[PDB]
Amino acid sequence: ALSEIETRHSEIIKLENSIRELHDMFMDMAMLVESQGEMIDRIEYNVEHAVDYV
Amino acid sequence: ALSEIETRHSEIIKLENSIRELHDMFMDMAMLVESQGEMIDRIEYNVEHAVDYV
Amino acid sequence: GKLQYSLDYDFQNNQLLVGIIQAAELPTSDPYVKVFLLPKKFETKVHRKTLNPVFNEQFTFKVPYSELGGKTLVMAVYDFDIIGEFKVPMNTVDFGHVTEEWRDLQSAEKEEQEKLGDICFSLRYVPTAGKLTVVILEAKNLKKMDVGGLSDPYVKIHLMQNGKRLKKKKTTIKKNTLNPYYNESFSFEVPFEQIQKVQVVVTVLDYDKIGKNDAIGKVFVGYNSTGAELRHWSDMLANPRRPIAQWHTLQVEEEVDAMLA
Amino acid sequence: GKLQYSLDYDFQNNQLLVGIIQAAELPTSDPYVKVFLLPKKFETKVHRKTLNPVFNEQFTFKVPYSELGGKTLVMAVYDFDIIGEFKVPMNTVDFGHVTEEWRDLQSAEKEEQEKLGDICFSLRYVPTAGKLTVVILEAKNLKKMDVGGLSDPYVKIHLMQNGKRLKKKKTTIKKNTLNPYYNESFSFEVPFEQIQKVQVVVTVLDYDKIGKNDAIGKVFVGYNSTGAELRHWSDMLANPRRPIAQWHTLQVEEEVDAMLA
Amino acid sequence: NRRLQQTQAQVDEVVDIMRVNVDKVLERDQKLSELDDR
Amino acid sequence: NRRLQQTQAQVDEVVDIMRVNVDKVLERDQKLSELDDR
Amino acid sequence: ELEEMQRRADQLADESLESTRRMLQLVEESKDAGIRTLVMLDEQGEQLDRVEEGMNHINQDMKEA
Amino acid sequence: ELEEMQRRADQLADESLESTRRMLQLVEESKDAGIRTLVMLDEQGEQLDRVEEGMNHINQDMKEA
Amino acid sequence: KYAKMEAEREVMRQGIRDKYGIKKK
Amino acid sequence: KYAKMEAEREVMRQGIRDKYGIKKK
Amino acid sequence: ARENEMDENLEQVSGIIGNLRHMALDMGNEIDTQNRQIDRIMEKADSNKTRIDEA
Amino acid sequence: ARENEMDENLEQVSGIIGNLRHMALDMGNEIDTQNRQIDRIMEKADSNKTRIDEA
Ligand SMILES: [Mg+2]
Ligand SMILES: [Mg+2]
Repeated sequence: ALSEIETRHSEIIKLENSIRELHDMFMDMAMLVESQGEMIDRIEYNVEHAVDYV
Repeated sequence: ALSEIETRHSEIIKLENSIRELHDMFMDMAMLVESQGEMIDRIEYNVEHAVDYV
Repeated sequence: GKLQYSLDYDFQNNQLLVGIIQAAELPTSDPYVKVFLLPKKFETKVHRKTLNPVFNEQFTFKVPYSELGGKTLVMAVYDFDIIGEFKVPMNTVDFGHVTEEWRDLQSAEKEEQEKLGDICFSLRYVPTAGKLTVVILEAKNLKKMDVGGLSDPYVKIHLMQNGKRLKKKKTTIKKNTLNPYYNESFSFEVPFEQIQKVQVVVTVLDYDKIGKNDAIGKVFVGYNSTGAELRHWSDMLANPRRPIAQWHTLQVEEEVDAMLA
Repeated sequence: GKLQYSLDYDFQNNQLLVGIIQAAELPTSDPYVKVFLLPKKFETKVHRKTLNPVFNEQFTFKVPYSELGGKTLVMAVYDFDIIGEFKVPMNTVDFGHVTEEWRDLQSAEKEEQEKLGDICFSLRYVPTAGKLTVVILEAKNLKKMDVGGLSDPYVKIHLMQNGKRLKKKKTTIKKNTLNPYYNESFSFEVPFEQIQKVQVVVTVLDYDKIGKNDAIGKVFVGYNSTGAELRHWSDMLANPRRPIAQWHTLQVEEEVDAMLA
Repeated sequence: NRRLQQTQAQVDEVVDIMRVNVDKVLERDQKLSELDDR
Repeated sequence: NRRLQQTQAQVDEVVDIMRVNVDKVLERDQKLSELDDR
Repeated sequence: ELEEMQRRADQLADESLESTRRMLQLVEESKDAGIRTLVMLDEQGEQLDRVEEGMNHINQDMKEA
Repeated sequence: ELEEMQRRADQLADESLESTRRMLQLVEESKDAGIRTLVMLDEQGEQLDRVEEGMNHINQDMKEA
Repeated sequence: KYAKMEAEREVMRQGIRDKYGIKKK
Repeated sequence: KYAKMEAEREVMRQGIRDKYGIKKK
Repeated sequence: ARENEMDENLEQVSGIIGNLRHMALDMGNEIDTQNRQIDRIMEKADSNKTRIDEA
Repeated sequence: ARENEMDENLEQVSGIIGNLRHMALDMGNEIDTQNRQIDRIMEKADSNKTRIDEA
């Protein structure tokens, strides 16, 4: 029955690794969206000055 | 007049789908009746041996 | 309701005998009895507008004693056109003497739900844009997976063509209900050349069973659909630009999957 | 393929004009053209099932003459759903008179390889013995470092824990190939208490570049791995004593190193 | 156009008949399965 | 044991959704980078 | 872009013709299944006649003994 | 030497508990990043509304001149 | 056994009825 | 310049896709 | 022509549906008759198990 | 106990994953809507450079 608690342990660890991958997806999503928001800051500026520039 | 040939096309396709449903009814009928004929094969056997068993 | 009965096993002959003499304390009703030959059945004396019948009929059943309390008697008397209900395990009974007693259970056991539930959704198809929109509106009377659990339903929508799953959508979860309301909209890019080859598969699942057998039931509309399903698909195509809503009875997952293969 | 075009610079206004009138000697194809505004783009007349289209469209581009042949025109006409390809350097052209000519290049330039290649290896983990075995099996479609060199690939395997390189292994060299076969086995003593904290990093290098930028690409499996990499690691742990083989796409060395830091 | 509407109406009639037939043959299946598994 | 299998199945579902999301936001990144560097 | 409207009418038309070819195939397979079914019902009906006669004989022997 | 089997089961068990503590930390940081992301998408969406209105005005001025 | 295939079969039967929209009596 | 950071950025993007096993359309 | 084959196909389908109509009606009549017969057979088999159950 | 805290931790993780599931679905819907909007903005900006390029 030590095999059983070994296999259970490797399922727990598979679950932790799967969660760490999910966590990295959430962190990467947040980083990307933040960078894109600096993009949109710029774009909105440019469009304010190209709409007042007509 | 492209609307007209679009609607005609969807009537043709409704007709094909209705036919496919009819075709499936005929196939299912045939499958059922065949299975039941194996049932009747058995039943007729049993009744031959229960009538000679008296 | 109330009911006098007798129970006897004849060891010399190897046979069990139950007497169904009299019944009392009924709710009038025109009754008749039926014997439960645990895994035959007997048609007892059928009274007429009698709130307390009598039968004095005996019922013999030739089971070996090696069955040894494995089977179990059940009697469900019906008001003829199941008001009376009582059962006795074959291993609770001492046949040192024949037994006669009054049992009084006037409540039957509620039958397991056979229908899986129903789902209401709308279909809209815009040929020019090639845009198909499914709105999952509500489901009702969902069959419980296990007793004593709580059901957390959600819906998957799969767009299929040629037996290939193209696109896959899912609703939010509605916790602890058999009658979820969603009103959640899902769109699919389907060109009008392809609209006639596709199926839309709608599955209702229990989130609390995710990772094991979790499907409550499903239906599909479109190519090779039948019944009320084809009727909804044809209504959609008949009514371009317009959403059409319809109820559907959920079908057994393995049956529909065989149809989709 | 064959193609008549015109080229004009208006000195009074400071602007370059190219005419894309007719194309000939095509392979039928439903075509359309696009202008290469050397380091904008123009959507030309799109024919349909025409093995010889005509456009007579002019294309204006307001570049100063101080650009002086630095830019360079390119046109790649596509069979709409790049069959035609020709380019002209802006400094080969005398604008003493407008130019019109037939160019006939029917071969485009093959795009630089973006994927780095793939590596197949097996993983085996024996908990009781605490023994991890990596077999480098084969690599394929390795990206060439420089054109005109010859590639001599080999593989490094690093066992890492806590960002520390613990143990380091390397294969033999396979000279002059982008599709090396190895079947070379490497073993690591990793106790089962530690097996879950380690990474196995797999790098493919070119021996002919040793001592300068020599990494073709890499992957790692184990702690903090993702994607198909985690999937291979989890399969290994799921299948003790058994070797599991899997393909992996090589990733950019600087990207993975940032992940490993 | 008339041909399409006529043919659809014909198909609808036979589907209605076969639906009744399929019901009847499922009854048949029930009774025969009963007689058989003995 | 059921808890572990259920929780792994939940995580797998969200990973599948976020993988789709990460794809979509990389498209978003491409389009916005285009609109911006002007 | 109404440029490809004639082409689009032509592709829909072709889809319709192709549809009617598939209809012919479906109804010919339907007819074959229906004929097979009537032939089975004929065979099985004679078997059921034999079964009813069998039953009537089994209760013929009993009601005498 | 099955002498330390109970001890070994105990060290693996402790590793499992510790694993679930790390899981809680990962999913709480995930949730914080997801909430921040939804708040940014809300801010950026209003900015994109302003950008589309800007574009529609730039081509409003042109199509008149 | 006869009960497993007979319950399976009754599932096949309800399948057909559901598929075509057949109501029982 | 815009080309160096935009090509660098597209390398960051393919990085993410590779890391999670994302296929392009 | 283009609409020529389509319409001939439809006329042919239409004739075959008329034949499926009469096959379907026959099948229904025969299943009806046989269902009553299976009922008689079942009644007589349960009467058999009655007369043997009592003997 | 020993397996007590572990299982409570797992039940807690499980509830939080349900919340991450619905956050992920929302994020996907909003990125979808915004991607169509960025497409409209891009189409209108290229139309702008068209109308100014011709003028
Ligand atoms: Mg007959
Ligand atoms: Mg918005």
